Formats: sequence, structure tokens, C-alpha cells
Amino acid sequence: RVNIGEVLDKRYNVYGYTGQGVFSNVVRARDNARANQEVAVKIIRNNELMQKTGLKELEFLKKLNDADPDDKFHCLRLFRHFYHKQHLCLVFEPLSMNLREVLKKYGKDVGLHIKAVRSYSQQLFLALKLLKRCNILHADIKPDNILVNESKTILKLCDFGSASHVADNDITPYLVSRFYRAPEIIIGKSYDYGIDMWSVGCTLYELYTGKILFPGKTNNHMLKLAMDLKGKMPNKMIRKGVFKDQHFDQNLNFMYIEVREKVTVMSTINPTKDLLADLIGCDQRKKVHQLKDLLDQILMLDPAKRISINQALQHAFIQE
Amino acid sequence: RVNIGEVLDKRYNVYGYTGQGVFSNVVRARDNARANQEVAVKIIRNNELMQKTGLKELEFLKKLNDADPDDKFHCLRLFRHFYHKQHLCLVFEPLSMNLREVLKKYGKDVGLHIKAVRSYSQQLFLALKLLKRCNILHADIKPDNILVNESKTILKLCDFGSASHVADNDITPYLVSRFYRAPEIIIGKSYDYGIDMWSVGCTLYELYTGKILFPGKTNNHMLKLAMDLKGKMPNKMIRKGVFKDQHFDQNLNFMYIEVDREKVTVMSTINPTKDLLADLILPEDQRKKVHQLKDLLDQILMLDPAKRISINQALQHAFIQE
Repeated sequence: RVNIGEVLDKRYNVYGYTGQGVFSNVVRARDNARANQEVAVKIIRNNELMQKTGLKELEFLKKLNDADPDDKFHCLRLFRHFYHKQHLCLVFEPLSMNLREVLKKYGKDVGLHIKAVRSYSQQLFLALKLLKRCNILHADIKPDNILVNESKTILKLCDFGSASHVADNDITPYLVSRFYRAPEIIIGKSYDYGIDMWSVGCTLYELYTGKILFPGKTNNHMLKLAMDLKGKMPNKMIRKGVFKDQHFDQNLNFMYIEVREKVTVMSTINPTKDLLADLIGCDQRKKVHQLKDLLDQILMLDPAKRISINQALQHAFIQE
Repeated sequence: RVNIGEVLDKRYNVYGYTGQGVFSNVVRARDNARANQEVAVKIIRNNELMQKTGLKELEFLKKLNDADPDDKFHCLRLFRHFYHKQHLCLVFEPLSMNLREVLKKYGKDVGLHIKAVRSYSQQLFLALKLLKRCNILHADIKPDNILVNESKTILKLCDFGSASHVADNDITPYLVSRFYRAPEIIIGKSYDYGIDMWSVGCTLYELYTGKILFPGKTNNHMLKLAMDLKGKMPNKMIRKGVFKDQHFDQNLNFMYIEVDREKVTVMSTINPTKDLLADLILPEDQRKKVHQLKDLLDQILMLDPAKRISINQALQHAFIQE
């Protein structure tokens, strides 16, 4: 809703857009008060509840920035905030583009160089470590919410409008964006940092292949695709889920919805999905193997068997 | 103190020895009351202090067996106990030999197959898991206290005569047999389940190479051997140590003691000379496993237990997951 050339807060001169995505306009400005240095300004919706979550996003970045004084854990750095025409405005460090758009600039299904993915994975885990340390769930990790500097060497985890503290975790199967939504959310089993880990694993595969790992059209389709990888969901797990019903029968069989309407029943699924295959189309192969193995250890259906952050950080794929 | 022939408790015919494990002789018997099924009877030593830890022993085994009904977690199964000529007697499921003896039947520095080692690794971590779930430290894990069945497919962690609760952590620099003793014990830092995981690491290496990992002649030598692997101990950690003064100077430099008359040499930095992969060494399937073992060992052998790999994480490690 803002115009180019507009000066905001008597210092920020808006010279362009990063875009409307998707709950707030983010603009590029130069800051008169600081030698015309570049900033991003996120302008939150004119909106009764959009601003509630904007004030949320403010607090989470404070704690996260307070907790990372030397900024070494790769979360977006918030500078300050103000109000303009009844909009809360957040001022961030300037960052060129998100990984969604770098991936598009790489072309249909191409992916990033394995060097890049390797470096990015380490930065994302450092980010997961900083989050857990603060007892925060980011709860929407994917390429679209990861930003990078102009040189594309440093990434930052951004958009904390979905974030929450670990404790208040509501029981909704629609937490996190679908493609990156972990099985313990869908099923209704209690969850924590592991969902952020699951999401990272989802986007690492996407960073390297250029493809969405689990393009499920619904929660049922998601669980299906997950179990096409790790076989069926563990039984003790299936049972702890407040929504297990919606997805399994008392014989703990998976009820898979189809096309008109169909509802097949499966007692076991049997892994169909070849990660290592997908991670290649046509010493370099060395690392791709490691990455596959890394993806295998973080995409475990039971959160409790999922690789820890420090072990991820310590994994062979990272250590080169 | 027993005679082959001697029947114990009106039911156990003692027919052979496994021996004087250490603090008590252990013999093989058949149980008349059960169609002569095989048992081991452990006879604790007269001493009033020794039978005091025998009660302790009985206690931890009952707890551990109690908390593991299906026996999924690889601790020695106690059947029952009686008394005999004033000795406490523990009756265990019968078990062939320890890993100390199987290692010797393999020959000098030969070690076991990597298949067996990874199988044993999982079983050992499973035992570590039960111990933590019962808030017990074992505190003497090493090949000698790990028994195995006839076919050597299965092992059991045994000899809970050094075990303790986690809460009453006596600051002694001599918990655990020296070669398997973690640096936090020696430095006098506060310690917990981490010391059993360290011990497991040492015996996995020793299980595969046939070699003792840290054959240190003194506590000070052990620290030296451990920093050869990992580098100098973290300052953050050296400070938390009640016995830091024995090993590190005011500047936190390691003081390495040697004989011939005792000389001391100070090292400010100590850079890793120990090459784990090259020790610890056939085909690419195996070789890949051995690299995995080497990666797993490196997480286990972190000088600071705070950084040391957890049990659940160890169980999920690639080396285990096959």
C-alpha cells in the first residue's frame, strides 16, 4: 500500500519492493539518518489480528537478537520499529532475495551446487540451535522464509509471524506450511523443536534438487508420502495422536484417500521413495551420498528418533 | 571357598568355576528343583564392607530387572538370592564368557568383525539406556564385565558391584577402572551417566582393534592420552575440576609428569597426534562401517561430557542403523 519515494519515519526513503508476501508489504529504503544505508521495512497489515502477530514477531526477534549479540546463529537481525499511518513497521537488515527465488533463478528442477547446500545446511542448524536455546518454534521454515545476502554466502532465517513458545503448542493439524509440515503435527501427537528440524530436512532436499519433497495435496496425502519413505508410522506413535482416528483404523492401518471417491486401507506401506535417486539426475557423488544419509536421519517419523541439532552440525555431510 | 559337588541352598549342585571375577567367586551349578537348568551362582565375600555392596548389587539388579520385564535392554538377569555360610549368594541366568576372554581367543590385535562390533554396540547402548532410565551409574563397564551367550549373539552388562545412584556423586579421582575412566572423573568435575558412555566408547575401540585405547599408567597419563586424541581440555572444563591443580598449572597449561625421578613438562597447547581411523584398521562395505565407527567414537570421546553424544542419538547413529 506504499509508494516509491515516500519517506517513512522521517528517515527511510522507499525506493523499491521486495514484494507483497503475503501478510505485509516489504520495501527497500535508504536511511537518511545513517548515510543512506539500505534497510528493509516490513509493513504489517492494516489489520486487527495481523498486528497482534506483528507485535509477536517483534518480541521474538528481540529475544533472538538479544540472545545472539555477535549474530552467529543466522536469524534475521531486527534494527528497530515505528508506526506509519496506523501500520506497525519493522526495520530489518537489508537482504537481497529469499531462497525460493534463488532456486527459480537456477531453473526447472536444477537445484543449488552441493557446496552451497552443504554450507546452507550448517547455517540452518546453527539457526535451529539458537531457536531451541530460546525455546522458540519458528514453525514455518521453507525456502520462502530464508533470506540471503547479495553475495549469496550468508543466509538468514526470517518471518517469525508464525513462531510460538514451545509450551503453548496448540493442537492444530495445520501448523507449518503443508509441504513442510511434520507428521507429529498432522497426527495430533505433541511436538516441539523437531518440527523445525523436519522442515529444514524438507528444504535441504529442495535446495539440492529444486523439487518439493512432499507435495501432498492434503494432510492424508502428506502422511502417505512420508510413509512412502520410512514405511508406515510407528505404532506407539500412531496411538499418541489426538487425530490418529482421522488417519488410521483401530487395526492401526493407514486409511489412504483417493480420487470418484476412494478410501483404500493399508496395513503396511513399504518404502517406495528413493531419496538417493532423486538427489541425482545425471568426490562430488561422495557428498550427495552423505546428504542422502543426512536426510535419512532427520526425516524420521517419530520425532524422538530424529537427529539432534548438535549431531546434525557434527554430521559427515557438514564436516566435509 | 567352595567345593565342586557341594550343593547350595538344597538345590544348586556346584560343578565348575567361572572363577574369582574379583570381589567374589562365581561358579556354575545345576538347579535340581528345575530339571537341572544351568545357573551361575555368585558368592559375595565374607567382609562386612563387601557384602554391603552385595546388598547394593542385589538392589540395582532387582530395580533394573524390575524395570525391564521383557529383557529388551541387555542387563544380567537375576533369578534369586539366598544365604550360605554367611555369604550372600546371587543366582543369575547362565552365561558363557566375558568379552575380555572372547577378545583373547581372537588373537593379538585382531579384534572382532565389524558386524559383531556394531551388533554389540547397539546392545551396549541399550543397556546404557536402561541404566539412565533407572538413574543408575554402572561405573565399571569394560570387556571384562560384559558377558555373552554360547553363540555370542547376545551380551549382557554385568557386575553391578561398583554401581551407584546419580545423586550421591562421591568426588574421587578413581571411580572406574583407569583405562575406561572419563576425564571428568580425573579432573574432579561433576559427572553423571556420561561416564558410562565414555567407558563404552573405550571398549568399542578395544572391541574392534583388540587394543586398549588409553593404556595410561596414572591418571595424569590418561589425561595426556585423551588430549592426544581430542586436543587440550576446554578451560571452561578445567576450571570446574576439583582436582585441576594436580594436572593443570595456574595458566591452565597441562603439566605432564614423567619418570627419570619425576620430571614435569608443561604444554600450553597440545595438538592431536592420535589418528583414530588409522588405528581401528578389507572391503568397501566394511571400510564404510569402520569410518562410521570412527565418527561415532569421536562423538563419544568428547572430553567434555556436556558435548558428548546422548544415548538415544548414539542408538540412531549411522554406524548402528547399519
